[PDB]
Amino acid sequence: ASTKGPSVFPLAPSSTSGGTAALGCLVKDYFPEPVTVSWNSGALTSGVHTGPAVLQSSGLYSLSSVVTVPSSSLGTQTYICNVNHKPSNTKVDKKVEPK
Amino acid sequence: PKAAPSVTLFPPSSEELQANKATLVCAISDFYPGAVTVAWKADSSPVKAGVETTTPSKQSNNKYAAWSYLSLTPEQWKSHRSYSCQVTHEGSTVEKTVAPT
Repeated sequence: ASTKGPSVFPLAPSSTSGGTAALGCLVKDYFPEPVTVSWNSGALTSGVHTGPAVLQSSGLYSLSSVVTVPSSSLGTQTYICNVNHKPSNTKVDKKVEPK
Repeated sequence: PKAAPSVTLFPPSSEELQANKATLVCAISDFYPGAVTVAWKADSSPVKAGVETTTPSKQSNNKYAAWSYLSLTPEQWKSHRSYSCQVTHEGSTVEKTVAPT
């Protein structure tokens, strides 16, 4: 079957309100479902919003994951989203750095 | 019975723009009940082309969350002073705005 692995882009923190920053990853243009997303190899679970995917007019899916972290952690704590797309045997670990 | 949405709008990443693509991501959370309308503006003009909004899903905070995406060309993105994601929930609207770097 035809598959297409995702293009993963950072959603950089800049996105900060009352001492909390939101950052994330955009998992673009993959096929078929599903993708899974973890953060810091499963170390970061609290305040994570992931999925569901959107089906674009192209017939490809996109999905995002956003985590809210303390703003003081930025540039200290590394944030890596771990994206797995089993159907294409692709994994992407994207480092999300402040802009 | 209502809780207003929290909204974060992300501009296209530098990496995506370098790949000749652009996506705005509007992350919506913490709202109840679980229905929203999402409207996008390019400067002040309403746009529906390239928009996909998810159906809100219940989170572990017992409140609803959703996403809206706007796909556009890098040239479209750079041609405007700003884009806005406007989230209407029970008649009231939370709007976030971002601009090219």
